[PDB]
Amino acid sequence: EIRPTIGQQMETGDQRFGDLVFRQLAPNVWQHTSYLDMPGFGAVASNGLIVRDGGRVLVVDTAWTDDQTAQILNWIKQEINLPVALAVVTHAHQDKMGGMDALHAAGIATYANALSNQLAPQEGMVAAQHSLTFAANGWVEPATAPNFGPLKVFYPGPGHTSDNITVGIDGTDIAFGGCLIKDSKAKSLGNLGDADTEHYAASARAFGAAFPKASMIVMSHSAPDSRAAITHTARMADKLR
Ligand SMILES: CC1(C)S[C@H]([C@H](NC(=O)[C@H](N)c2ccccc2)C(=O)O)N[C@H]1C(=O)O
Ligand SMILES: [Zn+2]
Ligand SMILES: [Zn+2]
Repeated sequence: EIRPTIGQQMETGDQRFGDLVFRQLAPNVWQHTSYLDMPGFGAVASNGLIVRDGGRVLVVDTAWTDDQTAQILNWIKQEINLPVALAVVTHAHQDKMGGMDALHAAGIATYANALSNQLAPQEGMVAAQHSLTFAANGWVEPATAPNFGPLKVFYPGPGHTSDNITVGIDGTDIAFGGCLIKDSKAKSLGNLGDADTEHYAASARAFGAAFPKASMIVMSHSAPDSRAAITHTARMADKLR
């Protein structure tokens, strides 16, 4: 059993598949978890989502690596056996975009914030093949997110990074904060090296206001939590100003 140094542990309702862990969150939503083995430190878990939308599947975030991301695709093939229409990746760091080449090799259409695509080559990442753009209030421009089904993409403002985006799952009470949101018991906001410490608090609160009726908040490095993940993250971020 993988026991990560950073990230949630395995509990009841988790399926180990190869090097990854999968957890069903709703009838049509699963969390994927992959692990970066840091020598002398141990495993760092990172989470994304898999959403079934009728006869097709949608993915939020890659795993840390191409091979792990190919394992996500293998899990989808075994457990769902429907084609992946597209993936949305939530900023230009390894935990979220490290596996782009596996998605591209599989022929899956990839989407990211235009700014993530512009930053990708500066972050040792491969850009997504399509760029999302956003309104002044953070909502994605719908012409840039064709046929996204239940994925409702929201740019909350700079926080964990300047490019971080978030995703609500319409038809459910789930919203995904990626690395912007930390859980209600977290002591740290994680890596602030690329963060906007001035705007972080407002960006965390904007995510909450964008999906005001989401009761299950999914994030990169903890198990799904209540809305207290949002409010606690914002309270920690208030201390940065
Ligand atoms: C879990 C992290 C502290 S590391 C991860 C990310 N870092 C990477 O993906 C790096 N490539 C990395 C380098 C060394 C060890 C682990 C990750 C970041 O900088 O936001 N997201 C951070 C976070 O979400 O706070
Ligand atoms: Zn990051
Ligand atoms: Zn992260």
